[PDB]
Amino acid sequence: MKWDEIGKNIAKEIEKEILPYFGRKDKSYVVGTSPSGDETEIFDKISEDIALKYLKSLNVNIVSEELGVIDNSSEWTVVIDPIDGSFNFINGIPFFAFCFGVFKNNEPYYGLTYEFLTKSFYEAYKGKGAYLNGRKIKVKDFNPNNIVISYYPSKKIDLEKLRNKVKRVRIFGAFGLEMCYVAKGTLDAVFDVRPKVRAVDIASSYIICKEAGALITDENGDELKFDLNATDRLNIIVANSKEMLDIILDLL
Amino acid sequence: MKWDEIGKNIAKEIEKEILPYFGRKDKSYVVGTSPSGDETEIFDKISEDIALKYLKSLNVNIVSEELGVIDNSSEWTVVIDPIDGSFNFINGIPFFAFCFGVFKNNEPYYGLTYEFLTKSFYEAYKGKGAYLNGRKIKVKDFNPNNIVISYYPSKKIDLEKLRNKVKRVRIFGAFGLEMCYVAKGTLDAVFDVRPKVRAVDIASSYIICKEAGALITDENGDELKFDLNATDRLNIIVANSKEMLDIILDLL
Ligand SMILES: [Zn+2]
Ligand SMILES: [Zn+2]
Ligand SMILES: [Zn+2]
Ligand SMILES: [Zn+2]
Ligand SMILES: [Zn+2]
Ligand SMILES: [Zn+2]
Repeated sequence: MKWDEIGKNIAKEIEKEILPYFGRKDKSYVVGTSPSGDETEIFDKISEDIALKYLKSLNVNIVSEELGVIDNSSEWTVVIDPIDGSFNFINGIPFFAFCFGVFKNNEPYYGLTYEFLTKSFYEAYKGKGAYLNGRKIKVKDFNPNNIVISYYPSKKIDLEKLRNKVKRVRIFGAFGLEMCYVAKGTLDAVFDVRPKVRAVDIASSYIICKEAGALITDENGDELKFDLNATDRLNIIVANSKEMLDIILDLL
Repeated sequence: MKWDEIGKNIAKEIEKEILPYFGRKDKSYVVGTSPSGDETEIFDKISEDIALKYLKSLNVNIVSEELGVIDNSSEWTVVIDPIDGSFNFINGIPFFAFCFGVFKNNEPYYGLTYEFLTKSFYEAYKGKGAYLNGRKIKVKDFNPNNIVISYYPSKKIDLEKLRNKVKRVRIFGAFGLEMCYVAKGTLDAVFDVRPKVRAVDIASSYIICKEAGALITDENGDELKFDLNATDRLNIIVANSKEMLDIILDLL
């Protein structure tokens, strides 16, 4: 069936066996340490684990946070984040999401991104635009006197500056779903010059975003290009416009 | 009905009326200007009314954000934020909450904080303890590494300094609902030294962090003592502890 229907299913299953778990930070514990270095906790595992029960039978290429990479030598590669911003979930903060990115010959094909608590699907096919539960969505018409951002900078960003330029901070704790807060026009921007965010985190939204006007820009100014491993941290500046980028560029 | 039976009821009303408004940016118009200078959107007003629809039958004090201070000389004041975080609400940020606080002779009695998205009920009676939908929730316990604060600071507030100590930053845009996150034990602290937070935003939850181990402190380390009004934009420090409080109290 369609990548679309394949992701929404996987989503709805994840959502099934783990939402009860939501916030219950006591029934969780570390189970392993992901290839990325990070510590893998159990509800992460049981999600990914629930995810490979579908992608395994499709013998497509695979890449996720916990598992790493399973190369079946295929045209296609399904990149998954069982939970985007685990923590938030384990600590009852209603900001996490399922990240599902499908790639054809390293080319953004389809992209799903599910926000459990809001019951919201962020899905976008390369070439066909971006939708929120079926409604077309694009970036926000920029405006200097109202910009609202998020960010996870380095020890080399004049905080006071940005805060003197930006009219509203809103840090959240799940890049992937934050990007989507850009595609649907709620934030002028979200970056991350602290090389921590990985492939898996942004992948699915990398797409979606782009189809709704995103300027996924790398540390310099260039179009953020990336790889498809479980490892490899990376910079990134999802902006809603060619000025909003700049501002980050000046701060940067 | 006890107080909490009223509180919890007034919320389920509000829920059914403003949930379909969540993110519906196109569906709401300003209707006036609240005492604190803020603007009252209709999702604001409409829910405020729903509060006054119950409490008016009763001969007590009413202190709510858009309306201000309806006073009936009783020794029973009722303080409510119809929606704590109008912004987030109407822009599809899943971080808002209902605030129902009650004090007898200017002293805490019952406080409620409803966060509709998570469906969590934050309540506390004075001396009887603070829970979340039954299960007793209690503050954290200082960790020198894992500091997870949220904040709304001033220019003077050294920022690189602060971020040098806090191991996790978040800023959800609704100080009221955020305090309860100090309640349940998620955040190690949370301030606003840029006096915008008012009575109405932190009353109802005031009673809960109090009744759950948090310290509450004006900028000068001193046990916060507010008045019961619409106007008046105060400073405030809701903290995990003292080692923390110490931390916060020095960065500024
Ligand atoms: Zn992780
Ligand atoms: Zn994750
Ligand atoms: Zn992630
Ligand atoms: Zn307001
Ligand atoms: Zn309000
Ligand atoms: Zn408020």
